[PDB]
Amino acid sequence: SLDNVEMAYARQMYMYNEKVVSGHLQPSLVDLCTEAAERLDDKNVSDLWVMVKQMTDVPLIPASDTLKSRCSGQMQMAFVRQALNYLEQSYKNYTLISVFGTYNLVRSFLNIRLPGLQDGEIEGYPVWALIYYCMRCGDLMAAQQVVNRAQHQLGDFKNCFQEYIHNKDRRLSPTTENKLRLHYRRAVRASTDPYKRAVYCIIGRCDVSDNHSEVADKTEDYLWLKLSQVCFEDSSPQDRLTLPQFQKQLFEDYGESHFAVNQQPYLYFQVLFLTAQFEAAIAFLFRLERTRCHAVHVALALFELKLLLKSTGQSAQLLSQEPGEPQGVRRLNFIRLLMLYTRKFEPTDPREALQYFYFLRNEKDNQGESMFLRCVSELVIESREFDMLLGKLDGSRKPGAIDKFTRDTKTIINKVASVAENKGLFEEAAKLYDLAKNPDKVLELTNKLLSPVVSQISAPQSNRERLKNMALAIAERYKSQGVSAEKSINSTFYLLLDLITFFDEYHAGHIDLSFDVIERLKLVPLSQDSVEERVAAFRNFSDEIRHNLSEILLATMNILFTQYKRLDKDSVLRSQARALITFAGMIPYRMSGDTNARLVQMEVLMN
Amino acid sequence: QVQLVESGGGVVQTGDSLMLSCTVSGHTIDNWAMGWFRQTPRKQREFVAAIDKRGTGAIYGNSVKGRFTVSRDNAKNMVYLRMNSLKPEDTAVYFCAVDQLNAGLGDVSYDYDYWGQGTQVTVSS
Amino acid sequence: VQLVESGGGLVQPGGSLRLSCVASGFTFSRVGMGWVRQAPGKGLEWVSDINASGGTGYADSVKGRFAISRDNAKNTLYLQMNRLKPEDTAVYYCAKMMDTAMIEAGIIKPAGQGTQVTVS
Repeated sequence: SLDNVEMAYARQMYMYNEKVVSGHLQPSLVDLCTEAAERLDDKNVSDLWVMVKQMTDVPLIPASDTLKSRCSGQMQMAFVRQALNYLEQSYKNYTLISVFGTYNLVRSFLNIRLPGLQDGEIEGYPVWALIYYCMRCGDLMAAQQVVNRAQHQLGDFKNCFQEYIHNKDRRLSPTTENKLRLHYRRAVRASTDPYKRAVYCIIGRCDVSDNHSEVADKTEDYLWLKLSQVCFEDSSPQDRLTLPQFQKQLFEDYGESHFAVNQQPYLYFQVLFLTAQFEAAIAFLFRLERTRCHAVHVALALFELKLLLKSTGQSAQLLSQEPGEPQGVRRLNFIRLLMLYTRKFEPTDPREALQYFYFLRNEKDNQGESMFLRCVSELVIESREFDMLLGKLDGSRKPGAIDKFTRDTKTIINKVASVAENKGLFEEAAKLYDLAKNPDKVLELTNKLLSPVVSQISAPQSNRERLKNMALAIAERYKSQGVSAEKSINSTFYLLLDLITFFDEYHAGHIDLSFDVIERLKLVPLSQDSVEERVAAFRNFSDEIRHNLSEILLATMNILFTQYKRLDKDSVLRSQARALITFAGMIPYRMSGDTNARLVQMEVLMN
Repeated sequence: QVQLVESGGGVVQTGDSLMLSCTVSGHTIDNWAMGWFRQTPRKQREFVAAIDKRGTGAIYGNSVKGRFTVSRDNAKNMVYLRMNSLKPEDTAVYFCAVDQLNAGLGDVSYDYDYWGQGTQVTVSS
Repeated sequence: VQLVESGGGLVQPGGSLRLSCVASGFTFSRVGMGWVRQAPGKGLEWVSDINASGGTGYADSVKGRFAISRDNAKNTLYLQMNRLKPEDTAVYYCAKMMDTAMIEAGIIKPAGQGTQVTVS
């Protein structure tokens, strides 16, 4: 069933739906989920959601199409900016706490880290390490303080870092970056002070093959390095590190088989997510048993902010790639995702399952219908529809789950009833149609399943009692509430019920009772000058009347013959009999050979 | 329909080593991943092992870490689970299912679509 | 279905018995049944009828010598034969009152296994 975390997320989904269906302007998913890390005690989920929130606060699609946005350059600039800022504030908190101001914070961390070195020290601390680590926190004004103090062994770095903090894309003049590269490989690369090389690297986008394992030991640090290093400008084509190349690099090294095997999923996920690719992150994180719900709800959050490149066609993969994108990212088969998440607790606690189901509403299907409907129509039938799912009629509809977030339920009811109808679960669909206030459909459906049993004898362990009570309750509700159905179907229904009672009395053994019943039906000959109209009466009789006329006529003939043998009146009786013969003598409708055989046999025998 | 045969079970004794096999019936397993689960009366289903589509690396369950081995032979279209140092609880029917989702190495039952029928095993201590 | 009738045998002039029949295969609470007989030397002749809840019916020669009894609680029917006459000598049938017609005039044959009802 559910876990406390699962039911917690669930309740929150309830709340978001009660928001969107009420017409309130509310905080979107990401906000609720963010706060839903301190309602229950945790440590990591909080961090994941922090990352998600910070990474989704972007200018949302400065275009008209999601693909355009998620492949435009400026969009990726926004992504990398948000990402960098998150990493940097993260590391800032990490040090600021683990050390137990900023300018001396980094200083103390250096002192509690490490006690050839280029360009000496200031205040007794090596300048290059100071510069690097104080940039690492995303604070340049401290680096500005340093380069104001430390200014006597540089002066190219001075204006370098100046025009670094002058363009908001952190890009220098082209020739500036080029002379930085030229000085780097010519006097800087071959040095024994790595830190200086790392600083010149990030500040000048140099040597995109270096990883600096010594100073950026941590995977998070590695992300910092490469993202601080990536470039969208085209300066040389040999140190141009393209963000798509980095996404491919990470997808290579991290994930696609390495995710589940390394038993540190949260961190891997933050990696795969900070790199401007959401789909392939959730798709992995969704697989591990520990972090199913967190992945699924990150996906829902993303979808609600319309930040998702979902699968347009229908396939059998969760994460898919359609060989048309420039690079894009693997598309996420959103529908299959919701399905393969709900199916765990769908057939046990469907109340909450229906809640997730709602989100697929505007996502069409193969047939041309909302997938949401073709989803409910399975849950509600294979989990034995209750009133809590739809409701119970009397003359008044009981509110159900589907009511609480959708108006005009009659739509959903008609749909699911038709679906269960095609499925061959007919009786249940009759009940549903009745819960929908649609008389013609209820009655036409009951017609079929009523037709064949109307002459089957009492037969203990049958359906007759059940369907009889069903149709009787139908009659009560409809004739009492003044509900009237289509004439040619209402008529056939009431004829079928009167015939039910007639045959009950017949089987029971009341001759004259059933006889006046069959008289007052005008289905069979009563006078030799009316049989010509009897022949005209049908050609409007549906298959129902056909599928029993045989036994109707047979039973009637039985009544007549019993009266005759048990009996002047026999003239009238046998005249009615030969009229019946003439009737059967010209029926195009259903019969059997033995039907007319017994008919004419009893006829000539009573003669 | 692409069915499966999940065979190699039987009754064995404690501390022995059992080789459970599975053979695909009607497809080429080079895109899919493979998974060996077990059905006990303890639960309805649990996880044992799952191997990716490259035949290189696999995830082992919550308790069985460091006692089993799994492999897939694309050239033989077979799935192999060889065990060591069994436990009384392992009297169970082991299933071998297929992963198409084309991502990761799932460890939850529902993620897989097709199945064989199972191979029953019974350890007698 | 099945209609077994028993409780017969040669009985003395003016004897008495209670013919039993077991109703199984149809709800014997909403089906009217009946008793017929065919003799070794004579044809089929209706003797008894009764509805689910309605009244009864008997031939002119069998009134006061037989008696209906539909033990519906047990889905069993009986016919209490008394002070008999040497013309009921026949095999009996606990049949359905509504099929009595098709059986009576040699049209169709009974579905009951019968019982030996012979009187001196």
